[PDB]
Amino acid sequence: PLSETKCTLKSFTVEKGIYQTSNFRVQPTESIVRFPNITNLCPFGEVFNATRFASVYAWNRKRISNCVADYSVLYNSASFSTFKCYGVSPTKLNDLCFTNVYADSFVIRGDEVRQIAPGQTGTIADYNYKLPDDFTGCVIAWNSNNLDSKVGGNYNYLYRLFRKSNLKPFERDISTEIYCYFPLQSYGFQPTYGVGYQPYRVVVLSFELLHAPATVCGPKKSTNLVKNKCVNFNFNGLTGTGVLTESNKKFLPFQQFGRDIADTTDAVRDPQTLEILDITPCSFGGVSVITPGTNTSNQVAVLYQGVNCTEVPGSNVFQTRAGCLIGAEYVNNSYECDIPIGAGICASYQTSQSIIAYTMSLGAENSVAYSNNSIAIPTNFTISVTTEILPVSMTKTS
Amino acid sequence: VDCTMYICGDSTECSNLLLQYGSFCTQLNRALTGIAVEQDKNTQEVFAQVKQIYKTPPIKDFGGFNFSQILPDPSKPSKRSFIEDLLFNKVTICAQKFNGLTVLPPLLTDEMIAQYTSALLAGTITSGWTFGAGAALQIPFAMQMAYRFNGIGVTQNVLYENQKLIANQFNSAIGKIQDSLSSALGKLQDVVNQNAQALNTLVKQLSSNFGAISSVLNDILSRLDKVEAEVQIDRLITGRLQSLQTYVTQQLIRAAEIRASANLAAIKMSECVLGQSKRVDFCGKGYHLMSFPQSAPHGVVFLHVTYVPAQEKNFTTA
Amino acid sequence: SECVLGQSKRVDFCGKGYHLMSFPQSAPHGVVFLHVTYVPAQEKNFTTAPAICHDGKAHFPREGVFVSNGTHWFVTQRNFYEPQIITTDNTFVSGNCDVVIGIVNNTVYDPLQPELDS
Amino acid sequence: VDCTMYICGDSTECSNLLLQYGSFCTQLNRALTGIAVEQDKNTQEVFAQ
Ligand SMILES: *[C@@H]1O[C@H](CO[C@@H]2O[C@@H](C)[C@@H](O)[C@@H](O)[C@@H]2O)[C@@H](O[C@@H]2O[C@H](CO)[C@@H](O)[C@H](O)[C@H]2NC(C)=O)[C@H](O)[C@H]1NC(C)=O
Ligand SMILES: *[C@@H]1O[C@H](CO)[C@@H](O[C@@H]2O[C@H](CO)[C@@H](O)[C@H](O)[C@H]2NC(C)=O)[C@H](O)[C@H]1NC(C)=O
Ligand SMILES: *[C@@H]1O[C@H](CO)[C@@H](O[C@@H]2O[C@H](CO)[C@@H](O)[C@H](O)[C@H]2NC(C)=O)[C@H](O)[C@H]1NC(C)=O
Ligand SMILES: *[C@@H]1O[C@H](CO)[C@@H](O[C@@H]2O[C@H](CO)[C@@H](O)[C@H](O)[C@H]2NC(C)=O)[C@H](O)[C@H]1NC(C)=O
Ligand SMILES: *[C@@H]1O[C@H](CO)[C@@H](O[C@@H]2O[C@H](CO)[C@@H](O)[C@H](O)[C@H]2NC(C)=O)[C@H](O)[C@H]1NC(C)=O
Ligand SMILES: *[C@@H]1O[C@H](CO)[C@@H](O)[C@H](O)[C@H]1NC(C)=O
Ligand SMILES: *[C@@H]1O[C@H](CO)[C@@H](O)[C@H](O)[C@H]1NC(C)=O
Ligand SMILES: *[C@@H]1O[C@H](CO)[C@@H](O)[C@H](O)[C@H]1NC(C)=O
Ligand SMILES: *[C@@H]1O[C@H](CO)[C@@H](O)[C@H](O)[C@H]1NC(C)=O
Ligand SMILES: *[C@@H]1O[C@H](CO)[C@@H](O)[C@H](O)[C@H]1NC(C)=O
Repeated sequence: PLSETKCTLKSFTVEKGIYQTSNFRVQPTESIVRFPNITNLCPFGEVFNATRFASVYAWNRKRISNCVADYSVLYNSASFSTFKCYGVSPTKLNDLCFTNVYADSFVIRGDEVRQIAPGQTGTIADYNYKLPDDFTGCVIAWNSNNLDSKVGGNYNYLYRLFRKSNLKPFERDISTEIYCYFPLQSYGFQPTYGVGYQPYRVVVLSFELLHAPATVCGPKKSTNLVKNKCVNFNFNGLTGTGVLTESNKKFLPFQQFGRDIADTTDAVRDPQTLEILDITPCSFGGVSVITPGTNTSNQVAVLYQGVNCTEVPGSNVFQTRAGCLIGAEYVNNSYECDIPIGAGICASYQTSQSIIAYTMSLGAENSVAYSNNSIAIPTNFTISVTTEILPVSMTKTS
Repeated sequence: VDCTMYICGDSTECSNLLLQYGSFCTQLNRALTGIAVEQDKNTQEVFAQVKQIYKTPPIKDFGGFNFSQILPDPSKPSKRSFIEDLLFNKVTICAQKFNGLTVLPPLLTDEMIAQYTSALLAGTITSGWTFGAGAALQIPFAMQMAYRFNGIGVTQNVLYENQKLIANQFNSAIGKIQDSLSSALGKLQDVVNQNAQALNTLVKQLSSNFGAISSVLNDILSRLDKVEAEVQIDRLITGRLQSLQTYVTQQLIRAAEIRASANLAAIKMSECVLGQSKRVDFCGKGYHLMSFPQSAPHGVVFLHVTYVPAQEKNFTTA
Repeated sequence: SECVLGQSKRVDFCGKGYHLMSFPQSAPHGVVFLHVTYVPAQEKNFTTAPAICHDGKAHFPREGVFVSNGTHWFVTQRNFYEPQIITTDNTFVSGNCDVVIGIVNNTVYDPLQPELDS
Repeated sequence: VDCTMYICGDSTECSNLLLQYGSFCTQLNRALTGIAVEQDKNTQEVFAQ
């Protein structure tokens, strides 16, 4: 602790005092994982391996839910070519659970693919498929010139050419009344086209992360649960460090989390036993080193502020109301305050020398011997000359 | 405030980003610690003006003046007066605690402050102003009151000739103070309100996004990979650090206001309790006789006793 | 202003004890006031009374306090024991003896008496 | 000061962006109101003796 004061004060001498150095923090004994116990593998096959896709004016939203996913299959297999994941990482995607997943599917030109991102405009974005500003999801697309063209032309892939106003995000509009023009037009796809005019199949996985119980989750397997002990945890994605305690908080059957004023999560429903657990944090506080002057002694005592002496990981240990004090001995005598610890306790270097801690004396105690017919009158005087020092100015800076 | 636990919390990833701002957490902790040491300085210089802990005698023969409501209550171990108990009742954490905020105990306990007010009051009623100048020289209470009267330019015979009336008026006025406090402490209440309100604001600013996809930092760390996460965390760091700097600046200005009020109270202790004041309205309305200090939560109550002229008559003068 | 350019009646404002005078000394970025104060010492207990009853008059001290040494009554200044005989010139009359709690009986000297006698 | 009319003015778009910073406009208006009430208090205690 003395070296830590020297290093926090950036000085090789330390003067007499109590110095806050560093913060104590108890650490997680293990990493719990608790997840939905869902066996059903998610049916993404019947989008990525559908025979024929929809036209992008008529883009199709397959709901994926109450299933277990593995997006490392979709990613690392890398038969694809573009895989832009917005608001979620392609990797941490396997470590997370989603309330629903919506798979949005269509075919477009390899040029016009560059329009399908949040905050974009153009033929496809304006009239066919618009991604919202706060979209969470992965745009996955791959070349399909093996299936979606022919010599003499394929004409299967219609897009809306005209609308009275641009689409809203995720708006679907399959209307065909004349705009004069028929409002739809189609890609003539031939094999001999260049990379940008060839067809590409697109599947956009629109994730959502609502307060509902998450129904899709990645492949990780739940651990056992331990209590009245500090742990790291993952609970359907809710991740933190805490002393999981059996909660008496009376959650209504729809509720999954409980929250603090800071929007930390205060209690959680177990995703398998459905019990409620408190997540009070693993304990912490400032560490203050009581030191005499280093020109007096290298011997030091340490105060774990607010921490209870049962918690701190030693020849003397004393529980002040300011916190646990280690390495100073409580003496029942009382003296003038030397180093203030707090809550009536002060510490000093005294006899064989060591740091004592003690209740401070406010002063010597006197009974004035008042009586209804007694007066004390001074028969002499002393002339006292005392110094009072006041600051008046400080160093002028520009 | 553990600035790192406030801004980042448990995350090492955020702690590494936060280090790139350098000293700002040290500046914040150092400023808040300086404010904290100043609160013990304020209490020390107000209450610890007495060299010795004076005790009152067992026979309270103070000439008809009845200090029982303001002297220490013998029936309690807390050694507070009846009026001090009224004052403590007339003013008197998890959400703050869990988010890196800690409230430290005062160095002097409420019992120690009540023991200083006990010493000041015992010295006053047993010895007048003498215990401020030097030794507590005993004098009978009616005679020190007679020299208070002489100080306000009223000849001491007026005190002795009307002594039982003056005692009845004093006792009655203390009774009215007891009832007034039982019915009062706006200045102390406001300081507690402001500090609680500032901390509630500092906690609630943890919910704010500041443009990040979420305010809950372990969302981002469960959900984005490093180079994309770092942009979001730098937004959270920036706004949380600006919330902390706002808090600590307002606490430095509140600290100066309370420091001024503590300096004033230390002056009032010296000039009204340890002495009699010729300064108009400094120790209550009317000509000052004497004042009694009473402890209050985070503050001091002076009971100022003053001579107020009454029932005037017209006269021709030359 | 109040300690150097003047003498202060304000308690503890210009040091502990009764202020006599103060001296300024310059310091780096600030000022040192050397405060000179009278601090009372070597006190003695005395029996005291508010008034002397003489010839049915109550006498009170003009600028002092009544004290007794065990046998005799004296008037003295509050802050330095200088005992003087109780006389018509250092006391003032107000009313009869019955109204004051704790009046005591002693003669009050009149210096005009032995002068008229001489 | 209306912190919103100062920072954003008439714009709803800016107002929605500003809400993401949370309490700061409330803190500012509260501080300026406390300063304002103190000026009446200053006049009261000087002249209403
Ligand atoms: C002044 O006298 C007091 C005692 O009071 C006096 O004696 C009483 C019997 C009664 O006549 C009162 O009216 C008087 O005022 C002295 O106090 C005591 O001192 C002794 C040591 O000599 C000590 O052991 C006792 O504890 C003291 N009494 C109490 C109640 O604490 C005091 O010392 C005298 N002071 C001076 C300066 O002479
Ligand atoms: C320090 O912590 C211990 C727990 O480790 C506290 O002990 C409990 O105290 C309560 C009363 O406050 C009792 O009802 C419990 O039975 C105690 N538990 C045990 C295991 O003994 C103790 O009170 C704490 N002390 C301080 C000063 O914080
Ligand atoms: C001082 O005042 C209190 C009241 O404020 C007096 O208290 C009374 O004391 C008697 C016994 O002496 C009790 O029977 C009463 O019930 C008490 N009244 C209250 C309201 O508590 C006390 O007697 C007074 N003492 C002196 C010396 O005047
Ligand atoms: C109180 O003081 C008086 C003096 O003012 C003392 O009286 C004198 O006593 C001495 C002997 O000790 C005599 O020689 C004087 O003639 C006395 N003078 C008068 C005027 O009587 C008195 O003794 C003192 N009492 C005590 C108890 O000390
Ligand atoms: C103080 O002195 C007065 C006289 O000046 C005393 O009063 C007299 O007391 C006696 C009884 O002892 C009566 O017969 C007289 O009539 C009283 N005279 C007057 C003028 O009232 C008084 O008793 C003395 N008191 C003490 C304690 O010595
Ligand atoms: C599509 O089907 C083939 C087998 O015909 C398989 O190898 C591939 O992994 C499937 N892709 C997806 C995304 O399911
Ligand atoms: C999930 O696991 C629990 C045991 O932890 C079991 O009781 C429950 O039946 C499982 N869920 C289903 C749908 O079977
Ligand atoms: C260190 O302590 C010694 C007394 O043991 C003293 O003489 C010396 O001046 C001190 N040095 C400093 C720098 O305080
Ligand atoms: C202090 O006093 C208590 C009794 O109040 C006693 O039990 C304890 O042993 C004492 N400790 C020391 C170090 O004297
Ligand atoms: C002092 O108190 C006693 C009772 O203890 C009383 O008899 C005496 O008359 C009182 N003296 C004065 C001067 O009031």
